[PDB]
Amino acid sequence: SLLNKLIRSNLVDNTNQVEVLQRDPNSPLYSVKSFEELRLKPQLLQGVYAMGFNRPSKIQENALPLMLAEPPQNLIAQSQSGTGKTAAFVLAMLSQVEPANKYPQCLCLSPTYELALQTGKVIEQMGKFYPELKLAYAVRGNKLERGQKISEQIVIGTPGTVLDWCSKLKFIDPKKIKVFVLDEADVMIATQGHQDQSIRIQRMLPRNCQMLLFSATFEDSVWKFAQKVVPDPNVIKLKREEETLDTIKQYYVLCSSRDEKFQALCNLYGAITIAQAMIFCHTRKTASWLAAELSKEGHQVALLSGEMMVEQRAAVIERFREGKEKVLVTTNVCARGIDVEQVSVVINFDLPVDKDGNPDNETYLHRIGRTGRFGKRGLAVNMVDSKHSMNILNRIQEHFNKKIERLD
RNA sequence: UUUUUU
Ligand SMILES: Nc1ncnc2c1ncn2[C@@H]1O[C@H](COP(=O)(O)OP(=O)(O)NP(=O)(O)O)[C@@H](O)[C@H]1O
Ligand SMILES: [Mg+2]
Repeated sequence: SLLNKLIRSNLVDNTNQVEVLQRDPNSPLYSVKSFEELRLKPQLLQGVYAMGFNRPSKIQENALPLMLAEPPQNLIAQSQSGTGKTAAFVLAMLSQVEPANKYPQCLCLSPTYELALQTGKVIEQMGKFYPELKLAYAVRGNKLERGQKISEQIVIGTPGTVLDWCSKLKFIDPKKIKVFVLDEADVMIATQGHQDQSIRIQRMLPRNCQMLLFSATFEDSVWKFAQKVVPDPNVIKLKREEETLDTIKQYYVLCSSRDEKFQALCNLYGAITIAQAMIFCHTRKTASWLAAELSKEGHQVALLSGEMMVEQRAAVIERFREGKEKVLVTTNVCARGIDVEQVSVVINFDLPVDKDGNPDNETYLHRIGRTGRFGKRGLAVNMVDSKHSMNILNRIQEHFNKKIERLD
């Protein structure tokens, strides 16, 4: 019985909430034209409606004409958290595949295991009205009898495994790729992200390959780099005022230590478990420590980090997906792209700093973006442990120019 | 520091 128990206020939100948003010009879900006015193929329109999609979001309306335009043109595009970019590029991929040809024509790169899995599902479900459309997972969990070529028309994978499939394993002839999609593009091409493997895969593609880059964020230099690595691109860039959702409200709690952050969250756990929530940490060790501390305080809790094996990672993410786990202590491995409808609270138990210790503005926006997705109303609570930490948050605040409330 | 290949 407290203010943050007003998660329950969002537990059962309004009758035509999303529809009203898709009629507001100031909404990034805004729709001035129907799906049939985008002139998608019939099987791809059936796939769309089959998912319960009613109206295209801003990014979908604007990107698909640019991506389906003939002859093909590359695209570097930005749209906010939970605005439907996956459906945007999946429709792009499916729209250029010729199912008769039993080899990889369309390749998609995600930064992490779980995002590949998640996106793979959307691809299968979106193209389901092509009986012969098949999807191959170039992900860590997977191993095929060596010496073969995969006969699936669409590959989704993570940078390393795809690189091996396209090189020493010879599973995919990369020269036959028509559409190349980099999801969460900005981290896929940034030096501290997957630049090396990403570019080394790109180099293996044919000259006539359409290239599509999507993300909610494009750091200043990354935007300039993407322009030089992607030939002749159409560009969708946001103004920075547009980058934060009105639908995700941002808080912070002031503390003096890690023990004090543990106690706060302890007191708030009853509220967090009403629906579902995510807690981010700066490192794997703190993730694991937090998990053991919550668990020893008697709270059921889920852990997910990169040191876990894929079997365990796949296990947890599915359990969380089904609401069998209600809280997931995690690292930046889940900062991006993950889409779980019920996650109504995101907690930065550690504030997102970069390698050097600088405020990670991009990661912050992706992290808080795991709540309040496609029109749902969400909540992001920041745990501040020091004065230095308070500064990090204040610099983020005026990066985005979006003030963050204090919580008692 | 977080990810990312057999
Ligand atoms: N036109 C639509 N109508 C209703 N729901 C949609 C529509 N388009 C997409 N969605 C759903 O809303 C969610 C959109 O998030 P998704 O597209 O997965 O991530 P994203 O928009 O790329 N943002 P990010 O968090 O930066 O990856 C998904 O669960 C989609 O199934
Ligand atoms: Mg996405």
